Amino acid sequence: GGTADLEDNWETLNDNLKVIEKADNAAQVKDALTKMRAAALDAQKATPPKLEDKSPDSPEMKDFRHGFDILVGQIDDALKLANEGKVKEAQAAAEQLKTTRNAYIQKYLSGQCEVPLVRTDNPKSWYEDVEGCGIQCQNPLFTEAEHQDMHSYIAAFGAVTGLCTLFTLATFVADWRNSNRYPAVILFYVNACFFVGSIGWLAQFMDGARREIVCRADGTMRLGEPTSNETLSCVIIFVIVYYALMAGVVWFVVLTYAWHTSFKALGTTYQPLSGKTSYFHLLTWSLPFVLTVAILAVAQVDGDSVSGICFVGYKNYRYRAGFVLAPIGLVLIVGGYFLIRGVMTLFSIKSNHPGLLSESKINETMLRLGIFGFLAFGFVLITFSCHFYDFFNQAEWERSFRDYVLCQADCEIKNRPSLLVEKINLFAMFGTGIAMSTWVWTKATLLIWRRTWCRLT
Amino acid sequence: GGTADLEDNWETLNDNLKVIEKADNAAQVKDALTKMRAAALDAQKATPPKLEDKSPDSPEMKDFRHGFDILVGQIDDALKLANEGKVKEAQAAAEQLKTTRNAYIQKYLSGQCEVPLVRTDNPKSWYEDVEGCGIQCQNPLFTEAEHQDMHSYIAAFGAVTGLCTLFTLATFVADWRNSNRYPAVILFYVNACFFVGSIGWLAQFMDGARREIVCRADGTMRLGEPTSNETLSCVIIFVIVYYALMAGVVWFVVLTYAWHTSFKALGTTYQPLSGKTSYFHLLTWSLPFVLTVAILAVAQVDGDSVSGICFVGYKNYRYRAGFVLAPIGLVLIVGGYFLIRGVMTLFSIKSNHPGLLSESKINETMLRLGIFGFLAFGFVLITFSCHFYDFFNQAEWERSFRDYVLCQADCEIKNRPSLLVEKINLFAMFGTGIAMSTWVWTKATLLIWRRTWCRLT
Ligand SMILES: Cc1nn(-c2ccccc2)c(C)c1/C=N/N1CCN(Cc2ccccc2)CC1
Ligand SMILES: Cc1nn(-c2ccccc2)c(C)c1/C=N/N1CCN(Cc2ccccc2)CC1
Ligand SMILES: [Zn+2]
Ligand SMILES: [Zn+2]
Ligand SMILES: [Zn+2]
Repeated sequence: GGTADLEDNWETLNDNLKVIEKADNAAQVKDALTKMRAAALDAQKATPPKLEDKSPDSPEMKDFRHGFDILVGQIDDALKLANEGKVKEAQAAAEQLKTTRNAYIQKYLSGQCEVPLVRTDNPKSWYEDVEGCGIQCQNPLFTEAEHQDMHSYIAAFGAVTGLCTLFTLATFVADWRNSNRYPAVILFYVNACFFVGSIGWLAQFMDGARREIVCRADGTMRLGEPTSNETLSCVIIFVIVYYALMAGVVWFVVLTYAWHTSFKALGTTYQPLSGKTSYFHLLTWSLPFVLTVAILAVAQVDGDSVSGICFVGYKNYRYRAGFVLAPIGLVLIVGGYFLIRGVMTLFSIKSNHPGLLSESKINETMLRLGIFGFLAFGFVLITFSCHFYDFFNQAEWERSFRDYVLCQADCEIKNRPSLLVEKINLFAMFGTGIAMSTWVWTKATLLIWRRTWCRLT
Repeated sequence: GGTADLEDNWETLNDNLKVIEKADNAAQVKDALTKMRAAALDAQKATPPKLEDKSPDSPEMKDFRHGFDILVGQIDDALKLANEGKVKEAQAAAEQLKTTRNAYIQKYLSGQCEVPLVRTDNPKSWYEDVEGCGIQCQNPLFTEAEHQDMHSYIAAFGAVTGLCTLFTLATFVADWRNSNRYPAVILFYVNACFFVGSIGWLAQFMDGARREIVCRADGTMRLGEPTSNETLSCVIIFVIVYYALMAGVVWFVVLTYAWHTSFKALGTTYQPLSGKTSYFHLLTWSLPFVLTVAILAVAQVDGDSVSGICFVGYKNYRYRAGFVLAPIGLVLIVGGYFLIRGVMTLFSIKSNHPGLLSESKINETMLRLGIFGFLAFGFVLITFSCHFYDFFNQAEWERSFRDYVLCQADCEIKNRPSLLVEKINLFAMFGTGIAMSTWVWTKATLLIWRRTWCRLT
């Protein structure tokens, strides 16, 4: 529709977008934008090929038209700067139009592509035998109401864990000469991990970051990352999240180990852990590193719009068992062994030395530690179960997704993943940090912060 | 959001919209529009009250923002004219902003109103005990795909009937000295009616007319028309449609009557209808008039977005039986009587005068008439059945509509009307005209049009 066809004006915008990129003076930059503005306004007068059947006042026609409202405003912001002779930054403002261009060309000049498949020229983004279509970034199995529901749940829980574990780090360093002692300082490193994990989980809430993390440049979803031309954003969120949570679950095994061995103090001033502290840092930081490095090697980092992060085994449930179920499983056997070895010792001390737990100081932090070890084991047990549910059921959910994608070209989805199971899972993973941070919710912490403010007068 | 709240900037636009209406000079008109533009742009920066939960890039946020793109463009068209000192037409361009204002205030500053009920200050538009909400114009029981499907069906069929019956009128007047003879000229008046009916049915396809016909000024649907402040558009479409189709069904009874009585010619040059022609025009034009005048009296004209016209008994199935089922029913008993009286005569002539139907001229148009009478009776029989299905089932469809409206404040509709039954109905009502127009699809018509072009050389 209009003077020129929709595809013609879109090709005009594309050609002039590339001429700005390779332009020398403001005269040619200004020339492109003023011919681009004319094109956008003429393309706006048009009717897209699969919208002949739609009303002119329809939300589709109004949104197609709106794309050119966004584009003309952006053209004007670049046109203002090009008029200001500021070539450099005018080419930078013109680089913003590529976002609108890629989204609206995809939406309205879809071609052979029908939702959830989207128009993309990147052959690595193409789905099955379908030439030129890729699976849309936004998870087509979940509604906008459910996406927004998960985002709220993660924001609320992420922010709580974030601030709780941040305070516990602050309380520890505020009294580091005193608090940097084992087995107490284990909880500091556990809290460091959940804090770093939270930052990874809350990254999606930063203006437009969720798309930058989970979508490819072409609007298709992130798959088999690390991959060429794409940004590091996906893998950075993966590394932050996966390393931080895998390190934190190792420090949990360390906690259970420390609780079991600190029974050897016998209330007495002996330090059973003395000299063992070196291995604690070697195991907790080397073990998740080796795993992370291996995931980047196999390139099995995939993104999710509902989760908002990049993770291992989102598309391949096989890699999810080997890199999530297997470590969490193994942390439960080893951590579970030391807790059983801990209770065995407690009833052995109870028989051999009745009244040795007589009131305090050392004996008080001992049971607080054993409560934390059991409380954190319980949460690891819920995540393991949630991850297992996903693992043993993902094959059918993937077959239901193929059967829907392929049909969409009534047409509905048989089964899909459980957001309740993922929220139950998220609660346990955030709850391990919330519960672990309350290690510092002592009368002594009030003293630490009283002396901290006195020294800040 | 922004400098001022959404409601504040919308109130600013409203106040300045009224100041333009009561303005004296261009300076104050120009002053309002430039303060209106600032408001629209600031209101565009805002987030509507029930859209805090929605993404900023969401289609809702993009459409809310788009309303101000439409408004600013309209403001500029009025601002261009006000700058041109053309106060008169600037106030006329400013009058266009009332359309956008009413639609977007309704959509995004909905208040206590939840779809399908819409925000309206007109108390005559308010639904049940709900204070300030009215039932939306667009039929909430039918999807945008089904609305667009009915519109296509009516356009295709309306245009065919329209052109077929237009040609038959043209063929008749092109040879009026010859063709203005009974019983043939009855088909001309039958075709006149279907043509006028088609124009009534095709009015909805004129740029934005469908809304002007079926919606109240406040965006609620047309009900109990004729009613104060509203335009005549609804009632004009009703009168055109109802009178034209009710007159056409009376001319059908006249046809059946004429076929029965023209048996009294006996091939012979006697004109049985001679002098009876006066009553034919008295009955066919007075009878639908009396009915139309009575519908406007009881004020039972309601509009429909899926049908696109205004009609009797859309909301009250009772009035639909009395003004549609009752006349169509009665036209079937009287028209049916004369067809049975016609066949009775044919077999009486066959017995009393074997070989009187020996070949032509008068005997040829006689059977063509009896085929038309039976062919048109068949179609009246389908519409009667379709109207009856609607009548005896509308009470539950209305209870399902209340139960949905009231719930919407999952939530779905139990049962709704049948578009197949209405399309079957439409086919028969359009088909009566299509079949009736083929009266003129004779070898003789080619002669008429050959002599018409010769006289146009
Ligand atoms: C990723 C991911 N994505 N989603 C997820 C979220 C929303 C929608 C769709 C999917 C979920 C629920 C996860 C869970 N990851 N695990 C949780 C267990 N943790 C180890 C661990 C950490 C602390 C305590 C105990 C165990 C590893 C990461
Ligand atoms: C109005 C209306 N609205 N709708 C309708 C259309 C779409 C959706 C929802 C509803 C329908 C199907 C109608 C039907 N009206 N009758 C048809 C019968 N005719 C008398 C008649 C005329 C010629 C031949 C035989 C009979 C009176 C008007
Ligand atoms: Zn002992
Ligand atoms: Zn817009
Ligand atoms: Zn006889």
